Formats: sequence, structure tokens, C-alpha cells
Amino acid sequence: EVQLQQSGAELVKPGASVKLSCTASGFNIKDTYMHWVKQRPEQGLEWIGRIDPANGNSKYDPKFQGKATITADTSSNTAYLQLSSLTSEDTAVYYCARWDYGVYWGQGTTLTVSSAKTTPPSVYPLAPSMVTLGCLVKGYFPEPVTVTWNSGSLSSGVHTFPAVLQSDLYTLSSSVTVPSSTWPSETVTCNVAHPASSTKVDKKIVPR
Amino acid sequence: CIKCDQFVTDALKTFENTYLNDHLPHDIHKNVMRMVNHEVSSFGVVTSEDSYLGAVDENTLEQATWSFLKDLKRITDSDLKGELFIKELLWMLRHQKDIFNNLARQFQKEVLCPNKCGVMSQTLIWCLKCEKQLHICRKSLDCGERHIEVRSDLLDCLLSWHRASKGLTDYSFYRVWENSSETLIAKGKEPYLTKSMVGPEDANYRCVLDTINQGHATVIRYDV
Amino acid sequence: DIVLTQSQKFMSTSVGDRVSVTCKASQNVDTNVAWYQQKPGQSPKALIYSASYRYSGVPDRFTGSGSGTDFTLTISNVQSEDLAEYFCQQYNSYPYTFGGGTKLEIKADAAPTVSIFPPSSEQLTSGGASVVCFLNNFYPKDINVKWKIDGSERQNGVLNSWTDQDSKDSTYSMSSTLTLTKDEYERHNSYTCEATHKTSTSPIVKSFN
Ligand SMILES: [Cl-]
Repeated sequence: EVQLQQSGAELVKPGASVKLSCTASGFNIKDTYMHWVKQRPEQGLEWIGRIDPANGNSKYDPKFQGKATITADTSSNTAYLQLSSLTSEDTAVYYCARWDYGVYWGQGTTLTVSSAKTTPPSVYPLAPSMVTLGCLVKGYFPEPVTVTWNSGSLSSGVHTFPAVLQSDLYTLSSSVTVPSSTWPSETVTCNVAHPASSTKVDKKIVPR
Repeated sequence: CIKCDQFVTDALKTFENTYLNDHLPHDIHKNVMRMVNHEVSSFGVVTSEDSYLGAVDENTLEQATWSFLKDLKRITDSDLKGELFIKELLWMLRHQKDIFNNLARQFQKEVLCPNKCGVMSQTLIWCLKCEKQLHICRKSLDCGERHIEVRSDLLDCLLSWHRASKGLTDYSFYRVWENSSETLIAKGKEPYLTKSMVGPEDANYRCVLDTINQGHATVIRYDV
Repeated sequence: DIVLTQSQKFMSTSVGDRVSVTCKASQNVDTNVAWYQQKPGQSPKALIYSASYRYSGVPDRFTGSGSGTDFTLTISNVQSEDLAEYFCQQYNSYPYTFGGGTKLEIKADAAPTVSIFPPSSEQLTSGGASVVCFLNNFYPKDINVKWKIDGSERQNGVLNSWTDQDSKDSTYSMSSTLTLTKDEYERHNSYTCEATHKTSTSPIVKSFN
């Protein structure tokens, strides 16, 4: 059973350097090449480079040679990817893969590069056969944020939208559609959790 | 047809048992060999117009075999591994299949049944099931008639392809009289005839080349 | 760099029909193309190597072809477990390039239910004013919204994001919000959501004062 378990999620300031690792199991690392790939939701997949820990040689995409240095420890079955001169364009998920008659990926490491300080979200309730409610979260960092409705009892009819960072701060909002006979006959409260700051906030959607 | 050559059979066994440990981790050796063997077994298998590749002679098969062992040795002698090894190994098996298809096309171009007259038997190897059978080129026995004129020696029957046919034991020929009767002048492994001190009494002939179990190979009439 | 382009950004299908992803190379790759499947959140999984050869674990319904410049990955009998994004990858020359993706969504038909929300008292006191609009449960993912303040179309300040295709409803949902300043809000007294879509010949509009 071949498995690749790589490093945990990293969050760093611009200019710093991270060294994300990747431990291989089920095969000796020296008998193969090992590659690194970055993924972003807007620009797609990008091939970074490879390494053979047998000879220590590494090839790169020339546009990433100034930033990436793919090293490996042949005795620990671990491949490393170091990214220097870190900028905001480096915020992505980074995968390590084995590639010799088959490709075996790791679970991926999330790299977030931002000089933002941890700030809790300010949540504002949004009031207007069925009626749609909502609550906007704004100005938090870092992700994620958990948004549930009525302690999770009003599960159906909700779909929270993925956060969009505006000026180094994430913002998102949720929508809950309920029958008009329920609201405001039964109060609907918006529960937002942000474990990064270890803060929670509950807002009752009061009719405007 | 190279899967029928024992040199290729023993080479691929040595390739897996010894050389794959130099380029691939052991967890996918059997998987890679199944891909290698599937490509080799397709050599010469006449799918689809591509009918000439269905079989080749023993001379062609040895050319493809030593061309294949040359490239298989190239793959092992390299130190490339990883995604590049499977890439070069696959370009290799695809390259030799083209080298083979040229030899099979060249075979049918100038070697397969080159006889202008008569019946010829050639030794072929069929690539699908590795079965070697005697192939029969069926052309009319009548190779025309010669008008040789020679008193005070007098009959060439050999054709250029007679030396390449199989099953030819000996050629025997007679003198067909005006009574339409035949008298065996001579029979031997010699492909010609020479009778010294010819006279005006020797003024029709007919040659007969006989196979083992495929009938008469060639017959040739003569007017002296 | 070789530019692989999958023309169809993502294409619809049914629960049983066959689907065929394509991608074009700007140069001759010559049968050095792989295909990957990536469900959201996880790492991709390799399906095909050298354009036609498939790995062991991949189901036989997946199959690829193509040579030189044009390559096509065809899924013969899709199931719900095959709904994901598919990438083609050229490894004929350095650097390896990946091209765009292609998500195999399932066809549906739904008109968006639009909802406009004026900024509440809390946000107004904090010195900001964000007017949100919600577009929920509509299939054709391509939908165009336009904010028109006092009838004049506003360009800046609007940012929107789509959800992923709901597995239960097979529909998409989008939300456009116009992040505005406090003072710049009360200056105008009219705000509308003009959402142009393909489900209706005329757009669905919502407004307030
Ligand atoms: Cl991930």
C-alpha cells in the first residue's frame, strides 16, 4: 500500500520561506522521481519540478527556479519543497507526487501568504410562499469560518458562498430559504464560528 | 513475429528478473511487463490493408530480433528512471514495431513469392500463433519453350529462384517424341544438361522439376 | 511552454450518456499526454498515460485517444461517482504544462430565485454599506448580473462568487455584493439587481429604496 503523507497547512508572512515536506511509504524514494505541483482555483495546475533522491538532481519549470528548491532525504523517504521570497501569488495548494508507471499524490499542503493579522468576523444579519434570509460575514482572517443556521437545525435550504478576500480580508455570506409561515413566526438566528480567533457570534434575523 | 524468437523470449525474462530493479520500484514490475508483452505480441498481427505483415521468413525474423535486442539493451544501459523510463521504453516498443513493419513490407516487396513461373514453396513464420508452415506460390507450370540450336554439345532448366525454393530434391526430364511419348534422358540434382557429340538425330524436349510433397515445381519445354 | 487548451470550460451530460473531454496542444506532443481526475478538495488521480494506456485501478469505461495535437478523453458510461474535473497534461518536453480543466456537471433546467437585501443598521453604524443580491438554484452556470444605481450601471465595487453544483438539487447558486462606502450609499436612493440569464428571455429584477 503506497501512501504519501505530506506536511501540514502553513500560514506565513510575505518574504518568508517555507519548507513543506512529503513522506513516502510503500516504496523506496531513491528508486523513482518525485514531482511537486501547485494548484490555484483561477490559474489551474502548474508543474514545478522533479527530483531523483538517488543522485540529488532536480529539474524545474524555469519560471519557478528562482523560488522553488526541491530537495530530498533518501534515508528518511522524504521529499521537500522550499519556497523562498514568498509573495501573495504563492498562496496555493502544493502537491507532491511519485511518477514511475503511475502517479501517487499526497493530500496536498495549503500555503497562505499574507501580512494580515488574525481578525474575527463582523456578522451583519440580512433581512428582506417562501422567504429568503441571510447573514453577511465580513473582514476576517484567516479561513475557515463555520456558518450554521439555528444551531444546525435548519439544515435544508441553505447554501453558503465561498469567501472572497477584499483588501487582505475574507468575506462571505449565507442564504436560508424558509416558508413564509415560519418567519418571523419562528425566530431564525445565524451562527458564525471562526476557530482561528476562537470566536463565535449569533445574530437573530429580525424583520426590517 | 519476434515473440516466436527464443532470443527475445529469454531477453525479456532477463529484463524483468534483473534490469527492472535498476529503473523501477518493485511494486509495478509485473504491471510494466504486462504492458511490454502486449506490445511485443502485436508484432506482425495483421489487423485492419496491412496484410503483408501477417508472416515473415526466417531471414526477416532474425533481423527484427537483433534489432530488438539492440534497443532493449539500450533501455537497460541507460540510467533513466521514473516517468522518463516508461516514456523511453514505450517509444522503444513503438519504434521496433515500425522497424519490423518495414522488414515485413520489404519482405513482401522483393522476397515473398518472387517466381515468375511455376510453383514455389517458401518457409514462413506466422506471427499470431508462432506457427511455421510451408507457403505455396501457385503460378502456372508452363514456363514457355526455348529454341536452343547447337553438330559436333547440346539444355538449361534452372530458374533464378529454384535455388531458394524448398522441397526440391531432383530435376528429371525426358525427350518427347513425335509419337508424344516421353523417354527419361537423365534425372539428377544437376540443373542443366550436356550431351557431347550431338548429331542430326537429336532434333522436342520437356523439363520437369519435382518437389517432395507439393507436386511438380516447374516444367519447361524445348525445341532443338 | 506548450499551451494545452481544453475549449469547453466545463460541459454538461446526463447520468448515463457518454462524455468526451478534449484538449488541443499548441505544438506536436506525439502521444505524451496524461489525464487526471480531481474531485474538489482532494488530490487528483491519474487515469491514462500516453494518451491511450490506462492504469490498473481505473474503470474500463474511461478511455482516451488522440495523437499529435488533438487529444480526447471519453467516459463511455458515466455514473455519479465520475462527476469531477478532468485535466490533460503534456509531458513530451519541458516544462510539463497542464492546461485548463473540465468539470462534468449534469444537465438541468432552473430559473434563479433572486433576492435583494439592503444593508442593515449594524453595518451602517460600522461605517460601511454592503448591498447583497442572491441568485439561488439555477442550472446554466453562466449568468450575468449587473448593478444599476439610479438607473445608471455601476462597474466598480461588485464582487461575486458561485457555489459548487448542489448534489441534491443539481443546481448552482451565485451571490453578487456591491461593497460601497457609508457616505456613498445615502447619496443615491435607487438600487436594483439586473440579472441576465439564459433561462428567461427577459431578466428578473429586484429593487428597493
Ligand atoms: Cl487539498
